[PDB]
Amino acid sequence: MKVILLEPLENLGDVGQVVDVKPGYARNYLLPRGLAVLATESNLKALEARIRAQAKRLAERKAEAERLKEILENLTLTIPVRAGETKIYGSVTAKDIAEALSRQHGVTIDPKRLALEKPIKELGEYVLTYKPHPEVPIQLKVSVVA
Amino acid sequence: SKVCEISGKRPIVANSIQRRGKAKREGGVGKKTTGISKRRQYPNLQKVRVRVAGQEITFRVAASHIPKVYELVERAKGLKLEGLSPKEIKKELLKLL
RNA sequence: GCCCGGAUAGCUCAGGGUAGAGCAGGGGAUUGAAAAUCCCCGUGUCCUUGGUUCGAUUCCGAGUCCGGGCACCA
RNA sequence: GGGCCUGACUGCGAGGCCUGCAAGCCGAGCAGGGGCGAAAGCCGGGCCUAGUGAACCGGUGGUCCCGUGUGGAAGGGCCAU
RNA sequence: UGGUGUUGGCUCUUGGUCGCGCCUGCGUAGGAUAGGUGGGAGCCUGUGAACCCCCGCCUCCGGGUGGGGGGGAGGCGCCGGUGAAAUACCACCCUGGCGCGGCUGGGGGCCUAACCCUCGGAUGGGGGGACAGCGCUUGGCGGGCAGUUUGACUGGGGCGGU
RNA sequence: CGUAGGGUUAGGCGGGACCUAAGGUGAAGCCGAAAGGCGUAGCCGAAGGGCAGCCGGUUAAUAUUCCGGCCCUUCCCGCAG
RNA sequence: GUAGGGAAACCGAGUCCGAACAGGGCGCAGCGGCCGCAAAGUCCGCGGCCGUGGACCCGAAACCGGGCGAGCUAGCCCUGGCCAGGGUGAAGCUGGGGUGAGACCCAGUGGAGGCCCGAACCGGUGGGGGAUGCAAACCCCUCGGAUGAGCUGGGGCUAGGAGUGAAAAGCUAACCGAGCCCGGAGAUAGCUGGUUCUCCCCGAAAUGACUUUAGGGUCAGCCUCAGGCG
RNA sequence: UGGUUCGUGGAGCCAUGGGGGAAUCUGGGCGGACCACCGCCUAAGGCUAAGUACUCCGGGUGACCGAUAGCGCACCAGUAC
RNA sequence: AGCCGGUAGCGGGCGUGGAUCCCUGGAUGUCCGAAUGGGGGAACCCGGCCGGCGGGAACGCCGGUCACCGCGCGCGCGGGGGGAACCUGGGGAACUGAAACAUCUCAGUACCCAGAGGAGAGGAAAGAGAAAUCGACUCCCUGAGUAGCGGCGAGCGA
Ligand SMILES: [Mg+2]
Ligand SMILES: [Mg+2]
Ligand SMILES: [Mg+2]
Ligand SMILES: [Mg+2]
Ligand SMILES: [Mg+2]
Ligand SMILES: [Mg+2]
Ligand SMILES: [Mg+2]
Ligand SMILES: [Mg+2]
Ligand SMILES: [Mg+2]
Ligand SMILES: [Mg+2]
Ligand SMILES: [Mg+2]
Ligand SMILES: [Mg+2]
Ligand SMILES: [Mg+2]
Ligand SMILES: [Mg+2]
Ligand SMILES: [Mg+2]
Ligand SMILES: [Mg+2]
Ligand SMILES: [Mg+2]
Ligand SMILES: [Mg+2]
Ligand SMILES: [Mg+2]
Ligand SMILES: [Mg+2]
Ligand SMILES: [Mg+2]
Ligand SMILES: [Mg+2]
Ligand SMILES: [Mg+2]
Ligand SMILES: [Mg+2]
Ligand SMILES: [Mg+2]
Ligand SMILES: [Mg+2]
Ligand SMILES: [Mg+2]
Ligand SMILES: [Mg+2]
Ligand SMILES: [Mg+2]
Ligand SMILES: [Mg+2]
Ligand SMILES: [Mg+2]
Ligand SMILES: [Mg+2]
Ligand SMILES: [Mg+2]
Ligand SMILES: [Mg+2]
Ligand SMILES: [Mg+2]
Ligand SMILES: [Mg+2]
Ligand SMILES: [Mg+2]
Ligand SMILES: [Mg+2]
Ligand SMILES: [Mg+2]
Ligand SMILES: [Mg+2]
Ligand SMILES: [Mg+2]
Ligand SMILES: [Mg+2]
Ligand SMILES: [Mg+2]
Ligand SMILES: [Mg+2]
Ligand SMILES: [Mg+2]
Ligand SMILES: [Mg+2]
Ligand SMILES: [Mg+2]
Ligand SMILES: [Mg+2]
Ligand SMILES: [Mg+2]
Ligand SMILES: [Mg+2]
Ligand SMILES: [Mg+2]
Ligand SMILES: [Mg+2]
Ligand SMILES: [Mg+2]
Ligand SMILES: [Mg+2]
Ligand SMILES: [Mg+2]
Ligand SMILES: [Mg+2]
Ligand SMILES: [Mg+2]
Ligand SMILES: [Mg+2]
Ligand SMILES: [Mg+2]
Ligand SMILES: [Mg+2]
Ligand SMILES: [Mg+2]
Ligand SMILES: [Mg+2]
Ligand SMILES: [Mg+2]
Ligand SMILES: [Mg+2]
Ligand SMILES: [Mg+2]
Ligand SMILES: [Mg+2]
Ligand SMILES: [Mg+2]
Ligand SMILES: [Mg+2]
Ligand SMILES: [Mg+2]
Ligand SMILES: [Mg+2]
Ligand SMILES: [Mg+2]
Ligand SMILES: [Mg+2]
Ligand SMILES: [Mg+2]
Ligand SMILES: [Mg+2]
Ligand SMILES: [Mg+2]
Ligand SMILES: [Mg+2]
Ligand SMILES: [Mg+2]
Ligand SMILES: [Mg+2]
Ligand SMILES: [Mg+2]
Ligand SMILES: [Mg+2]
Ligand SMILES: [Mg+2]
Ligand SMILES: [Mg+2]
Ligand SMILES: [Mg+2]
Ligand SMILES: [Mg+2]
Ligand SMILES: [Mg+2]
Ligand SMILES: [Mg+2]
Ligand SMILES: [Mg+2]
Ligand SMILES: [Mg+2]
Ligand SMILES: [Mg+2]
Ligand SMILES: [Mg+2]
Ligand SMILES: [Mg+2]
Ligand SMILES: [Mg+2]
Ligand SMILES: [Mg+2]
Ligand SMILES: [Mg+2]
Ligand SMILES: [Mg+2]
Ligand SMILES: [Mg+2]
Ligand SMILES: [Mg+2]
Ligand SMILES: [Mg+2]
Ligand SMILES: [Mg+2]
Ligand SMILES: [Mg+2]
Ligand SMILES: [Mg+2]
Ligand SMILES: [Mg+2]
Ligand SMILES: [Mg+2]
Ligand SMILES: [Mg+2]
Ligand SMILES: [Mg+2]
Ligand SMILES: [Mg+2]
Ligand SMILES: [Mg+2]
Ligand SMILES: [Mg+2]
Ligand SMILES: [Mg+2]
Ligand SMILES: [Mg+2]
Ligand SMILES: [Mg+2]
Ligand SMILES: [Mg+2]
Ligand SMILES: [Mg+2]
Ligand SMILES: [Mg+2]
Ligand SMILES: [Mg+2]
Ligand SMILES: [Mg+2]
Ligand SMILES: [Mg+2]
Ligand SMILES: [Mg+2]
Ligand SMILES: [Mg+2]
Ligand SMILES: [Mg+2]
Ligand SMILES: [Mg+2]
Ligand SMILES: [Mg+2]
Ligand SMILES: [Mg+2]
Ligand SMILES: [Mg+2]
Ligand SMILES: [Mg+2]
Ligand SMILES: [Mg+2]
Ligand SMILES: [Mg+2]
Ligand SMILES: [Mg+2]
Ligand SMILES: [Mg+2]
Ligand SMILES: [Mg+2]
Ligand SMILES: [Mg+2]
Ligand SMILES: [Mg+2]
Ligand SMILES: [Mg+2]
Ligand SMILES: [Mg+2]
Ligand SMILES: [Mg+2]
Ligand SMILES: [Mg+2]
Ligand SMILES: [Mg+2]
Ligand SMILES: [Mg+2]
Ligand SMILES: [Mg+2]
Ligand SMILES: [Mg+2]
Ligand SMILES: [Mg+2]
Ligand SMILES: [Mg+2]
Ligand SMILES: [Mg+2]
Ligand SMILES: [Mg+2]
Ligand SMILES: [Mg+2]
Ligand SMILES: [Mg+2]
Ligand SMILES: [Mg+2]
Ligand SMILES: [Mg+2]
Ligand SMILES: [Mg+2]
Ligand SMILES: [Mg+2]
Ligand SMILES: [Mg+2]
Ligand SMILES: [Mg+2]
Ligand SMILES: [Mg+2]
Ligand SMILES: [Mg+2]
Ligand SMILES: [Mg+2]
Ligand SMILES: [Mg+2]
Ligand SMILES: [Mg+2]
Ligand SMILES: [Mg+2]
Ligand SMILES: [Mg+2]
Ligand SMILES: [Mg+2]
Ligand SMILES: [Mg+2]
Ligand SMILES: [Mg+2]
Ligand SMILES: [Mg+2]
Ligand SMILES: [Mg+2]
Ligand SMILES: [Mg+2]
Ligand SMILES: [Mg+2]
Ligand SMILES: [Mg+2]
Ligand SMILES: [Mg+2]
Ligand SMILES: [Mg+2]
Ligand SMILES: [Mg+2]
Ligand SMILES: [Mg+2]
Ligand SMILES: [Mg+2]
Ligand SMILES: [Mg+2]
Ligand SMILES: [Mg+2]
Ligand SMILES: [Mg+2]
Ligand SMILES: [Mg+2]
Ligand SMILES: [Mg+2]
Ligand SMILES: [Mg+2]
Ligand SMILES: [Mg+2]
Ligand SMILES: [Mg+2]
Ligand SMILES: [Mg+2]
Ligand SMILES: [Mg+2]
Ligand SMILES: [Mg+2]
Ligand SMILES: [Mg+2]
Ligand SMILES: [Mg+2]
Ligand SMILES: [Mg+2]
Ligand SMILES: [Mg+2]
Ligand SMILES: [Mg+2]
Ligand SMILES: [Mg+2]
Ligand SMILES: [Mg+2]
Ligand SMILES: [Mg+2]
Ligand SMILES: [Mg+2]
Ligand SMILES: [Mg+2]
Ligand SMILES: [Mg+2]
Ligand SMILES: [Mg+2]
Ligand SMILES: [Mg+2]
Ligand SMILES: [Mg+2]
Ligand SMILES: [Mg+2]
Ligand SMILES: [Mg+2]
Ligand SMILES: [Mg+2]
Ligand SMILES: [Mg+2]
Ligand SMILES: [Mg+2]
Ligand SMILES: [Mg+2]
Ligand SMILES: [Mg+2]
Ligand SMILES: [Mg+2]
Ligand SMILES: [Mg+2]
Ligand SMILES: [Mg+2]
Ligand SMILES: [Mg+2]
Ligand SMILES: [Mg+2]
Ligand SMILES: [Mg+2]
Ligand SMILES: [Mg+2]
Ligand SMILES: [Mg+2]
Ligand SMILES: [Mg+2]
Ligand SMILES: [Mg+2]
Ligand SMILES: [Mg+2]
Ligand SMILES: [Mg+2]
Ligand SMILES: [Mg+2]
Ligand SMILES: [Mg+2]
Ligand SMILES: [Mg+2]
Ligand SMILES: [Mg+2]
Ligand SMILES: [Mg+2]
Ligand SMILES: [Mg+2]
Ligand SMILES: [Mg+2]
Ligand SMILES: [Mg+2]
Ligand SMILES: [Mg+2]
Ligand SMILES: [Mg+2]
Ligand SMILES: [Mg+2]
Ligand SMILES: [Mg+2]
Ligand SMILES: [Mg+2]
Ligand SMILES: [Mg+2]
Ligand SMILES: [Mg+2]
Ligand SMILES: [Mg+2]
Ligand SMILES: [Mg+2]
Ligand SMILES: [Mg+2]
Ligand SMILES: [Mg+2]
Ligand SMILES: [Mg+2]
Ligand SMILES: [Mg+2]
Ligand SMILES: [Mg+2]
Ligand SMILES: [Mg+2]
Ligand SMILES: [Mg+2]
Ligand SMILES: [Mg+2]
Ligand SMILES: [Mg+2]
Ligand SMILES: [Mg+2]
Ligand SMILES: [Mg+2]
Repeated sequence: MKVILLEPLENLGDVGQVVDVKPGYARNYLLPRGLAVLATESNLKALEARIRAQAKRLAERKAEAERLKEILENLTLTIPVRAGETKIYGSVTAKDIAEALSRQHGVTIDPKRLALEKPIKELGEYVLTYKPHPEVPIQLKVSVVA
Repeated sequence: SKVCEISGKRPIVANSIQRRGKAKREGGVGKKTTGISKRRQYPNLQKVRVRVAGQEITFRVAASHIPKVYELVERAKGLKLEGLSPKEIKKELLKLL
């Protein structure tokens, strides 16, 4: 009796998988405990629907990512600070690079998704990895200046 | 045993035919009937307890049509059944037949 | 009528290259006998018949004979 | 008693005996292929009268007659047992 | 009372078939533990050889072999001696033994959720538990019950006889 | 016996508007081809529980029933505590 | 009906068995002078007899279905009621004796018991009577039980292959080895009985064979009618 | 196992109590085991007059009865008993 | 043109201003009965609610309403019971016949039960069955005592 697992189960399968079990195991255990639902034609389609939407709403987040990748790697964010030869008096932070990115180029960004351990204290050119989406990193060249 | 609530399978009358001798197709003289008496064949009726709409419903059903019960449960989700007695829930399932 | 056993010494039983074993039988040791015991000895187409092998009790085919087993009977 | 042999035939059968029926009995002669005999001829078991069992059901060997739209098959029939 | 349905999870141990893999096979004559035929003058070894240490082993107790730590130019064949049957390496197969794998099947152990019992409380707890009960089917016991049969001749019937 | 007329009077007697017994019936629930069979509560069910009337007089015919004397019960409403 | 033979394929005045042109089985063909009469056959009516039906009529003991019954009787359930009077005198208790303490003994009190006697009540032992009865079980005399496994009123439950039974196959509405009513139903009866106006002609058999047959049947024998032969 | 003429028969077909369990026309059932070929038909949802049966009722008519007959009942009969 | 039932009589009435009487529709219709507010030993007994009658609160009477079940959304609609035969479905004997009896027969009859209606069933091919054909079903004739079925018996029978 084929059923659709609603949870991952020990040596049966992964959630969403369609496995074949003895009718009794399904009626008297799996189905009443919500661990699975019998693989009817009626909800076979329901599985095909949510796989089709999930991978859709996944790849759209990939395209929302590639949109900010094509843009942000294709420019430099320039930060005027006050400094003496090398050392900045204050510091530029993610919050700083944030408010900077909109005011200059009209794009919003998330400080927390940006890779900066210690706040930037030296003048120069930096490359800062950005992740609005795993496996889709955005390199950002940033120029801090006087 | 009585009647399947799903299929309407029902006890039937059959004969119990006692035979002796060797079948002709085995080189025998032939079968002789040494007794015919009436008897009944009952449906393989069983109990099926399912939880529907938060109520417990029991079916007396032939084993053959046991899956037909769980299907009625699936066909039932589109119905508005809460507040109902188990008796009234069962009635709704059986009209989905 | 079909399946499954057999046949090996006097009696009963063991088994691709042996023909065995026990008990019956005979002498010998031994004894109040009657035994128990102990030593030695015999008793084979391994049913027949046909072929396999290099040869065969075996393997096979075939009948003969006795067994067991199941079914049937107008 | 011995020699050669298988007629302890196949296909029929005039005419009778007996007889409630059904059975039972005897049978010359013709054809096929034989045996014995020089031949005439004899041989369809046994000097004779007991040694037996209708039909139904079914087995087996033939026959190739029927074969459920058709060709086959299934299963029957027929001859023999 | 077998099969099967209702009837499920996890283990353990067996049996049988099929496929592959590897080995086993000792009367004698003889190099020794020679399966059957067949191919065959060459196979192997640096893609590790003659002994050594570990053991799966099976031994008919002489031996056979398997994996492993030894181990750094070598072992057996055709040669041939007696063989019915030659010894190397391959190859289909026979008698077995296992190692997996396929499908079957038998036991045992546990589990809980079907089903059963129970708990003043119950979508729950406890116990039994895939047994039991019940359906279909198998064969058996079965005067408890049922339908019947249980001859005729005959110096009456029975008995005897036929 | 035939025809006709007359005769049986209750808050307190008996039964019901009270209670339950066996049993019967039976919302729940269970079972059975049909008919039906069960079944907790509940309901029904008495000669058992419970409950307020004694004596006399009267009629052709009834009387703890009518009458007389002396008693009592329940229900409704009211007043008081 | 007009064609039959063969198990059949099939042939056909023939066909089957067979190797046969053999042999056999079962089959095949009007009176008058083209008119006429007759006829195969077939159709209707009438009569005899047969088959199927209850089949000439009456009659079982029984079998089956569905119902009706425990107001009789049997057991049980619930709830009530009844058992004059007299007799016997268990245990226990008290006192006394007893002994180390006891057992135990005596007296008194006590009132037990499927105890005794005997009415009611329940029975039914022997005899007599009755015998178209007073009575489809009674009457008289006698006799058993009578505090118990007792008797009895009312209310209930259990039934037909079923109940109930201190057990007799007893009882279940006056006949119970399987109740009663209606139904299957006109069961079946190879048995017994019965079978109705007249006259005329003929006129048997009681044997044989076979028969779960023997007092019943089939065939033959023997009777009768019609047509034919002579 | 039932139905049909079909009693296990060569036993199909229709139905179905139990087990196993498809497909959507290039799908499926049938033509008497089975197979090939050739044909027939579209299962697992339902409805549908009329032609047919019967006679409590009414009328019409009898080579139907005529009071022991005809209905059990001609009548105060499903009565009396 | 007579009339007040069978039914006369006593005693009283009606009708050509159309009676009695016949047909149709309507009104009334105690109580019981499917019986249905509840109970019950049918034709009796005891209640709730609203309204009315009495002097009426107790008591009583009158009118309306109040069972259970099914189905649709407390309101509705329907069901229940009967009917001589006839009909369909679910169950289903035995005597008897086989001159015994068991398979077979009687017979899917008798009977029980559910349901139905003036009928009921059946009915528009997953048919038939050999016709290269037919064309729903029902009913009658015939096919035919054929084909077949059968302790190949008795019989059964498309
Ligand atoms: Mg800052
Ligand atoms: Mg059976
Ligand atoms: Mg054969
Ligand atoms: Mg038979
Ligand atoms: Mg038979
Ligand atoms: Mg029968
Ligand atoms: Mg039975
Ligand atoms: Mg279950
Ligand atoms: Mg559940
Ligand atoms: Mg099924
Ligand atoms: Mg199934
Ligand atoms: Mg043989
Ligand atoms: Mg022996
Ligand atoms: Mg011997
Ligand atoms: Mg000689
Ligand atoms: Mg001679
Ligand atoms: Mg010669
Ligand atoms: Mg002759
Ligand atoms: Mg003769
Ligand atoms: Mg003779
Ligand atoms: Mg002769
Ligand atoms: Mg000659
Ligand atoms: Mg010559
Ligand atoms: Mg000559
Ligand atoms: Mg001759
Ligand atoms: Mg014979
Ligand atoms: Mg016979
Ligand atoms: Mg035959
Ligand atoms: Mg043959
Ligand atoms: Mg042919
Ligand atoms: Mg065919
Ligand atoms: Mg054919
Ligand atoms: Mg062909
Ligand atoms: Mg042909
Ligand atoms: Mg043949
Ligand atoms: Mg044959
Ligand atoms: Mg043949
Ligand atoms: Mg013959
Ligand atoms: Mg069983
Ligand atoms: Mg199982
Ligand atoms: Mg366990
Ligand atoms: Mg355990
Ligand atoms: Mg636990
Ligand atoms: Mg549990
Ligand atoms: Mg649990
Ligand atoms: Mg529980
Ligand atoms: Mg539990
Ligand atoms: Mg547990
Ligand atoms: Mg089980
Ligand atoms: Mg089986
Ligand atoms: Mg059995
Ligand atoms: Mg008996
Ligand atoms: Mg017996
Ligand atoms: Mg028994
Ligand atoms: Mg006999
Ligand atoms: Mg006799
Ligand atoms: Mg005699
Ligand atoms: Mg005598
Ligand atoms: Mg005599
Ligand atoms: Mg005499
Ligand atoms: Mg005499
Ligand atoms: Mg005798
Ligand atoms: Mg008087
Ligand atoms: Mg009076
Ligand atoms: Mg008074
Ligand atoms: Mg009142
Ligand atoms: Mg009362
Ligand atoms: Mg009460
Ligand atoms: Mg109810
Ligand atoms: Mg009822
Ligand atoms: Mg009822
Ligand atoms: Mg009841
Ligand atoms: Mg009760
Ligand atoms: Mg009350
Ligand atoms: Mg009552
Ligand atoms: Mg009462
Ligand atoms: Mg009282
Ligand atoms: Mg009391
Ligand atoms: Mg009282
Ligand atoms: Mg009183
Ligand atoms: Mg007083
Ligand atoms: Mg007085
Ligand atoms: Mg008086
Ligand atoms: Mg007074
Ligand atoms: Mg006050
Ligand atoms: Mg013919
Ligand atoms: Mg010929
Ligand atoms: Mg000729
Ligand atoms: Mg001829
Ligand atoms: Mg006559
Ligand atoms: Mg005649
Ligand atoms: Mg009759
Ligand atoms: Mg008749
Ligand atoms: Mg007659
Ligand atoms: Mg009988
Ligand atoms: Mg009998
Ligand atoms: Mg009865
Ligand atoms: Mg009584
Ligand atoms: Mg009484
Ligand atoms: Mg008392
Ligand atoms: Mg007394
Ligand atoms: Mg006294
Ligand atoms: Mg006394
Ligand atoms: Mg005295
Ligand atoms: Mg006394
Ligand atoms: Mg005295
Ligand atoms: Mg005294
Ligand atoms: Mg005392
Ligand atoms: Mg003392
Ligand atoms: Mg004393
Ligand atoms: Mg006393
Ligand atoms: Mg005294
Ligand atoms: Mg006494
Ligand atoms: Mg005395
Ligand atoms: Mg006395
Ligand atoms: Mg008495
Ligand atoms: Mg007496
Ligand atoms: Mg006396
Ligand atoms: Mg007397
Ligand atoms: Mg007398
Ligand atoms: Mg008398
Ligand atoms: Mg007396
Ligand atoms: Mg007296
Ligand atoms: Mg006296
Ligand atoms: Mg006395
Ligand atoms: Mg006395
Ligand atoms: Mg006494
Ligand atoms: Mg006494
Ligand atoms: Mg007394
Ligand atoms: Mg007592
Ligand atoms: Mg009493
Ligand atoms: Mg009493
Ligand atoms: Mg009584
Ligand atoms: Mg009882
Ligand atoms: Mg009873
Ligand atoms: Mg009764
Ligand atoms: Mg009876
Ligand atoms: Mg009866
Ligand atoms: Mg008996
Ligand atoms: Mg009994
Ligand atoms: Mg008694
Ligand atoms: Mg009676
Ligand atoms: Mg009586
Ligand atoms: Mg009696
Ligand atoms: Mg008697
Ligand atoms: Mg008696
Ligand atoms: Mg009887
Ligand atoms: Mg009887
Ligand atoms: Mg009797
Ligand atoms: Mg009686
Ligand atoms: Mg009677
Ligand atoms: Mg009746
Ligand atoms: Mg009747
Ligand atoms: Mg009859
Ligand atoms: Mg009669
Ligand atoms: Mg008889
Ligand atoms: Mg007779
Ligand atoms: Mg008579
Ligand atoms: Mg006479
Ligand atoms: Mg004459
Ligand atoms: Mg004369
Ligand atoms: Mg004679
Ligand atoms: Mg005679
Ligand atoms: Mg005989
Ligand atoms: Mg006899
Ligand atoms: Mg005799
Ligand atoms: Mg006799
Ligand atoms: Mg006789
Ligand atoms: Mg005669
Ligand atoms: Mg004569
Ligand atoms: Mg004559
Ligand atoms: Mg005549
Ligand atoms: Mg004449
Ligand atoms: Mg049939
Ligand atoms: Mg059949
Ligand atoms: Mg049949
Ligand atoms: Mg068939
Ligand atoms: Mg077919
Ligand atoms: Mg089929
Ligand atoms: Mg089928
Ligand atoms: Mg099925
Ligand atoms: Mg197609
Ligand atoms: Mg297809
Ligand atoms: Mg089909
Ligand atoms: Mg067809
Ligand atoms: Mg078709
Ligand atoms: Mg269609
Ligand atoms: Mg259809
Ligand atoms: Mg219709
Ligand atoms: Mg019609
Ligand atoms: Mg009429
Ligand atoms: Mg009339
Ligand atoms: Mg008269
Ligand atoms: Mg009359
Ligand atoms: Mg007269
Ligand atoms: Mg008359
Ligand atoms: Mg009438
Ligand atoms: Mg009348
Ligand atoms: Mg009469
Ligand atoms: Mg009369
Ligand atoms: Mg009368
Ligand atoms: Mg007047
Ligand atoms: Mg006057
Ligand atoms: Mg007058
Ligand atoms: Mg005028
Ligand atoms: Mg007018
Ligand atoms: Mg009117
Ligand atoms: Mg009422
Ligand atoms: Mg009532
Ligand atoms: Mg009021
Ligand atoms: Mg007043
Ligand atoms: Mg008032
Ligand atoms: Mg009132
Ligand atoms: Mg009033
Ligand atoms: Mg009212
Ligand atoms: Mg009714
Ligand atoms: Mg109706
Ligand atoms: Mg009918
Ligand atoms: Mg029917
Ligand atoms: Mg019927
Ligand atoms: Mg029966
Ligand atoms: Mg019978
Ligand atoms: Mg009989
Ligand atoms: Mg008959
Ligand atoms: Mg008979
Ligand atoms: Mg007879
Ligand atoms: Mg008999
Ligand atoms: Mg019979
Ligand atoms: Mg039968
Ligand atoms: Mg009959
Ligand atoms: Mg029948
Ligand atoms: Mg009838
Ligand atoms: Mg009509
Ligand atoms: Mg119609
Ligand atoms: Mg259509
Ligand atoms: Mg048709
Ligand atoms: Mg066409
Ligand atoms: Mg068409
Ligand atoms: Mg014809
Ligand atoms: Mg028949
Ligand atoms: Mg038939
Ligand atoms: Mg038949
Ligand atoms: Mg029949
Ligand atoms: Mg038919």
